[PDB]
Amino acid sequence: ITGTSTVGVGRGVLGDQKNINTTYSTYYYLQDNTRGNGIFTYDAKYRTTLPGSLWADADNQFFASYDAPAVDAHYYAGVTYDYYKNVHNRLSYDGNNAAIRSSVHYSQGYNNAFWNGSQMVYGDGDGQTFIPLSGGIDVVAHELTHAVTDYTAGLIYQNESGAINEAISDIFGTLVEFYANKNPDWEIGEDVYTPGISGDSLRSMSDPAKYGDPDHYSKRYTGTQDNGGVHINSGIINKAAYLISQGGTHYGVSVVGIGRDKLGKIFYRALTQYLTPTSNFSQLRAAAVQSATDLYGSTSQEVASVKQAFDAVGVK
Ligand SMILES: CC(C)C[C@H](NP(=O)(O)CNC(=O)OCc1ccccc1)C(=O)NCCCN
Ligand SMILES: [Ca+2]
Ligand SMILES: [Ca+2]
Ligand SMILES: [Ca+2]
Ligand SMILES: [Ca+2]
Ligand SMILES: [Zn+2]
Repeated sequence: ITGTSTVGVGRGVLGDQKNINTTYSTYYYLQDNTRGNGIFTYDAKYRTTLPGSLWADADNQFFASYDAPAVDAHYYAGVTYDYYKNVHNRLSYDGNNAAIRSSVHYSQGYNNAFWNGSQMVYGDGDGQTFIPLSGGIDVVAHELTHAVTDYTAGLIYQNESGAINEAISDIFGTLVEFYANKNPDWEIGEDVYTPGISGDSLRSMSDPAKYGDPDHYSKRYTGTQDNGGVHINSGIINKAAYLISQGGTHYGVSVVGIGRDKLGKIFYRALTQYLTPTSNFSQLRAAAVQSATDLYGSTSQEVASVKQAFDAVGVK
């Protein structure tokens, strides 16, 4: 909407106060004009028709329980925008400052979030398995990263290409979580998962097997559930990424860690310069090796560590 840029205040899903960029024109709207061609947050009103209505508020204060998922979807989309721009020189998901749109309060009891080809969508959860999913910065960044992937490598959402697609979203979701630097970890979704159980998460990148996901190619799933295991076999790549950054010895193979920033540079370059819609795990290894070679040199520790990490998870 046309209006003037304003700054509102509210509380997110976890009860934390934050400022949010809004737009005033009769109402205050969740429309942040400070980033690209805007970040826009919508109310889906417990229904499944998208996007719903651009979020309107009478007083620019967002402290109602119903407001909390919108506050966080809007704010964390801004953080994710900032990460891609400041760290990777990428302007929004399409590289040309496309408007970023999210809808919250999608459906009833909806234990998921997704990119629908055009926008992000967040359930409220059922209160037992999930609370409103925009409360997780790693979740928000996971969803926006699906848009980045779709505009770049275009990884098809099934089998190995789809597991790479998933891992890319978990990797950058985690790197955004570290960028914001509030309780960062290598776990996925911990801030919104199972409010009655402490210390768990939906997936672990440091130890995928903690939740039954493979940490070695010899343990890959090859059935048909979950689009051929896209959220399962992602553990193999998540583990490789974790090892590149943090190091370790895994199934007897030692990996020298090179840190998160270099992990992010290598995988961003692989995603945007070398991967294609049908890339498999072996082709990802080659893409990451070439990316590290471009950035750091063929004789570098960074290249050597990429090779050891993929060796450690059984990907040649
Ligand atoms: C990070 C977690 C919290 C959420 C994540 N959701 P996602 O991967 O983005 C689910 N996207 C998905 O299916 O895209 C396919 C698709 C394409 C076009 C239109 C619609 C959909 C996930 O890991 N879901 C697994 C189940 C959670 N109960
Ligand atoms: Ca209000
Ligand atoms: Ca965390
Ligand atoms: Ca996390
Ligand atoms: Ca929990
Ligand atoms: Zn995903």
